[PDB]
Amino acid sequence: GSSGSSGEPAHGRQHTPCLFCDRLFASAEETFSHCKLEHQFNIDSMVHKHGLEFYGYIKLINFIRLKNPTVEYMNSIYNPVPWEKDEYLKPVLEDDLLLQFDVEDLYEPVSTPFSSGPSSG
Ligand SMILES: [Zn+2]
Repeated sequence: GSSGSSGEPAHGRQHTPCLFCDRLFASAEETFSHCKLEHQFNIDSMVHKHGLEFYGYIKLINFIRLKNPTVEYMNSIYNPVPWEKDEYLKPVLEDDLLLQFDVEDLYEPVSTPFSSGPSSG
């Protein structure tokens, strides 16, 4: 047995679990995309749908972490939302990447005339 390699070192890394499942992902983007492929669920749609504000978005995340509902439900929701609680604001998990994700980026100023003219065809 010439080959002799034994090591149990640790590398400081960050990982964020999934909302629906318990899958870890190096970064947030990874998860979101994963859900859009498997759970066929988009997080961006929510922010725009329930106009989740800076804090709102946070509640939406933790909400799934605590409640742990199903995609089907995610689509079938109404006001008051099941995440309209402060308690949710708190990070259900530790060093939650998703929570860090800049939701603002999602907000796009519809000022530029970019392809301005719906139903042009
Ligand atoms: Zn998942």
